[PDB]
Amino acid sequence: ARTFFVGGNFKLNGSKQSIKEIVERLNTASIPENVEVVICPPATYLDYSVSLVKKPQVTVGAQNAYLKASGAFTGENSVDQIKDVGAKWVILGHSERRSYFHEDDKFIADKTKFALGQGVGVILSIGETLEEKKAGKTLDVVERQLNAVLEEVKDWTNVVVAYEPVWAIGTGLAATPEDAQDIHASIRKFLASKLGDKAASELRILYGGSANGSNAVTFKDKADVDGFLVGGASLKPEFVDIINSRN
Amino acid sequence: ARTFFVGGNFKLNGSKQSIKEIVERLNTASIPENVEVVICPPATYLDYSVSLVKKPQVTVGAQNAYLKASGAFTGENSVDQIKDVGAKWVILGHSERRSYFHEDDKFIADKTKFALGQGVGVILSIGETLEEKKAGKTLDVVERQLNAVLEEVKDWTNVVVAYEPVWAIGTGLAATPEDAQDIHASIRKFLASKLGDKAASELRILYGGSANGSNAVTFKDKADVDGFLVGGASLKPEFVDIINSRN
Ligand code: NA
Repeated sequence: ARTFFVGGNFKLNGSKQSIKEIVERLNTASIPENVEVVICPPATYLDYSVSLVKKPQVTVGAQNAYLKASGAFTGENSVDQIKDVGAKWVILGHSERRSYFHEDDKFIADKTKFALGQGVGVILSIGETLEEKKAGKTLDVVERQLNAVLEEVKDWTNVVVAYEPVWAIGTGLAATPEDAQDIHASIRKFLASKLGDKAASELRILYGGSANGSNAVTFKDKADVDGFLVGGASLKPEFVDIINSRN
Repeated sequence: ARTFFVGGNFKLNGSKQSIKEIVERLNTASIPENVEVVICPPATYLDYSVSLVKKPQVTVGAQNAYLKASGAFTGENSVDQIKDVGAKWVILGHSERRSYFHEDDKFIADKTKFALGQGVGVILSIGETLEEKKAGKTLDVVERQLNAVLEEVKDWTNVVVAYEPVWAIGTGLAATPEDAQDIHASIRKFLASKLGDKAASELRILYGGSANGSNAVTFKDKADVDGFLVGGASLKPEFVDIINSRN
């Protein structure tokens, strides 16, 4: 069975004190043995975050990295420096980077191949805009973004896909569980045609976009929804309730 | 007179072991009483670097930051998070960001205004390419880049300017101290016309080309060269010789 996966994207938020609060809560509150939790703080706090974790269910991820490990790339993060301080994952292709930071499908693909090759897992984000959805192109869009990665990446063992409707980000407007389920099923079937049935059956496809403590349990029986990429709620006590939503 | 300023841009290079050797070496080194040294490691190592610093003349800086302090900006660094960990500076407008990551002139200006308003110093990078130099565009380029910042910020008390002869990178040209002095003098004179004579006479203008332990001394008597923004030599023992180059 696909292990339930809950990622926490802090985005540009946090401090040493607030993150110490977040990690101590995870360390001391009841969470399942049967869960894979990955908290993704700002790069400034990756080292400190890893240093605080006291549950094996919880590891730390970066929110972005470059497609080279070293060199004259002032301002970038490196998967090697992520590993050096003990983190194990990176988010690649978040809509905020695709939209505001010029990261096209191929850049995301090249970064994904590179990260995986350096032994870092990838939380790969995909998702359609409200105009694209209204146009009926949700599947065409996520297939396109996935196709770019499929071009470069043959082995998805250490990839987790985060499907995030762009209009669902920061607006409080979550996809319905039925809709996310139908979409995840479609995505899984498309990936089966490329990666094969077994790989598609093992790949976690997460839902992201206004996921929170109240609505996480509404997704509990959606078979193709394997977890969440949590945004704002990952900074809050209810992140624990999301983690336990399939308890 | 203007205080000698030496910044060390690590770029995408470093590990916790490098950081320890580099900072402990600075801690016990004999350097001038009044030099101002800023080491700028990957964001991943900002926290750890500040924790190891004991030299009063040494502070820690980031290599880039966004133009807001918090929010839904996955993958970015924040000046408030830089401050939280005890760092004090940020490099903005490095040629590697202007080129590879499409950071436009106003983007740099908006970041500069924002960082200074948050109480973080700015190492403001400017510089023209080989193509621009060969077209006689050197001052048009730097004045454009500086004008964009001046549109947003006129109090440059907490700014140092780093001139990068991008035209000397890999091109088979070398920028000489004489070249540095001439361009710096022109830059200072332009900025006097915008900021006033007193501000311009206090502003540090750093040579941000290839400087090392061997050649840093050849800039020692150039009146308008007030220090360095050093690249690869930041990670090496000779970073100390650069700091001591005007003894
Ligand atoms: Na997210």
